[PDB]
Amino acid sequence: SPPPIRMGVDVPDRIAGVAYPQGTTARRLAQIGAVVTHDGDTLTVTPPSWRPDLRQPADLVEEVLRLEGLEVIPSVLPPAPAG
Amino acid sequence: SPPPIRMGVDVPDRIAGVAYPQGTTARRLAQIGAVVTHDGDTLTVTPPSWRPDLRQPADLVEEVLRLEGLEVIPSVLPPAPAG
Ligand SMILES: [Mg+2]
Ligand SMILES: [Mg+2]
Repeated sequence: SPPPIRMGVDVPDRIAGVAYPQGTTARRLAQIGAVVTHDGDTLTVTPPSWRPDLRQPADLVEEVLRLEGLEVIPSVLPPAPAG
Repeated sequence: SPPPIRMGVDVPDRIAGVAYPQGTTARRLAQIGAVVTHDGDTLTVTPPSWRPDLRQPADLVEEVLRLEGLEVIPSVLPPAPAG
């Protein structure tokens, strides 16, 4: 097993800009084969042996987002900086 | 006496973008001759008879801001959307 990865339970929600139903991140990361444990609002995720590409939280975020589907991410123009 | 005017105690602070010291609004409005009573977080302000220009909370905001000095108002860029 690779080293474990720690990330906040709502990190995929923030990156995607979507409030996923509760348990979505934990369910999806287990679905792809990782061991997921809870410590407050922080998940400790140990990827499976066949997923050496999962090394940091950003990798985990892609798994949740692609399985939930990118079509649920809304189109929200960010505010204009004072260019 | 003109009709009384109800205004939140922090209204001038919000419009100025400045956190004035405690009691600033009540002190300035009493200086210009108004009768000021406190109802929790809401002021009831009765302007003096020589100030018929004071009819709305915005009129009272101008009194506080001009006497505190507009130079204390900071310079921050607004959050304009993408045009
Ligand atoms: Mg990936
Ligand atoms: Mg005025």
